[PDB]
Amino acid sequence: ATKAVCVLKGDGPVQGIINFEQKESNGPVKVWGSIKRLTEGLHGFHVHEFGDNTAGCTSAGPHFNPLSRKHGGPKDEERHVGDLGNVTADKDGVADVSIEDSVISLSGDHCIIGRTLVVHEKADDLGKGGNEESTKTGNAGSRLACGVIGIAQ
Amino acid sequence: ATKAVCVLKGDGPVQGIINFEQKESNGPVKVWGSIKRLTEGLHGFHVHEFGDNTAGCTSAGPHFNPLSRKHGGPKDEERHVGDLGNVTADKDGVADVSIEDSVISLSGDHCIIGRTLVVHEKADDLGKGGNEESTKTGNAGSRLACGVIGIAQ
Ligand SMILES: [Cu+2]
Ligand SMILES: [Cu+2]
Ligand SMILES: [Zn+2]
Ligand SMILES: [Zn+2]
Repeated sequence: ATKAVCVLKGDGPVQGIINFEQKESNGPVKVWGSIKRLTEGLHGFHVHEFGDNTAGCTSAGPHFNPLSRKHGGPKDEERHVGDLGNVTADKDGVADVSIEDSVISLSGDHCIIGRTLVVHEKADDLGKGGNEESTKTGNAGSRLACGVIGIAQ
Repeated sequence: ATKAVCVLKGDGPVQGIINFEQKESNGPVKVWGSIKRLTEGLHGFHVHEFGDNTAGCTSAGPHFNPLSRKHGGPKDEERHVGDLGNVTADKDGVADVSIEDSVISLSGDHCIIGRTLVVHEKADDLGKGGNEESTKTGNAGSRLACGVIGIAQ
């Protein structure tokens, strides 16, 4: 079993802690935790390629996309490995994260350790937006908070 | 060449950016960077096991030691994988780091990606201090700043 943890922080008030657990196998990864001070509504949630936070969340690069596909939702056939969809913040700005994904991994190739998890400004349209940007970023907007995914015990 | 980067920050003014570069899977890793706001003198510099900073540098765990070896310096046969010795801060409190290590790696089992790089308050005795702590931590003291090592371009 492998565990990973990520502490999200940004230029503003958004902060949170997301845990990852991949039961003793190369099976699905369970992602869970919470993010606070988020505006009410949907927020794009993705794993970006670089675990470089030298210029904040901007240096994290594009979505992790080892297979060079187009952006999509988590349950779509075509998506970037790092496409985790949207998390939802309530009227209090708290987003409860509970995701189970079988595309990301905590080990080998589709490995997200040492990469950046980011929560966005707007909702991810899951590639259905009908414009150029939709198939790249899902039109999720700016990066509110991010963190480098590290190994945990 | 594989690259990684680490942004060091702590509950203090100590901060720095360290770059890692490894040409081949087997081969030395060059670590280059600089940290500032340090007190002039020697300061412990090690890779700790967990990339967990939920509780600051406190949650990074002990030195990365997959081989169950005792604490030492970079040139010692007997050393933890994460033992990078001392970093020297000058009168202005700036510590330039230019290390080449053959035990740490950005690939494989000794992989430091996703773990925490930490700069200590005191000098690291390189495990020659003659007491339990020396063979454990090198008596380097507090963790002033730290960061999770992530993938870079
Ligand atoms: Cu994103
Ligand atoms: Cu240490
Ligand atoms: Zn995407
Ligand atoms: Zn050590």
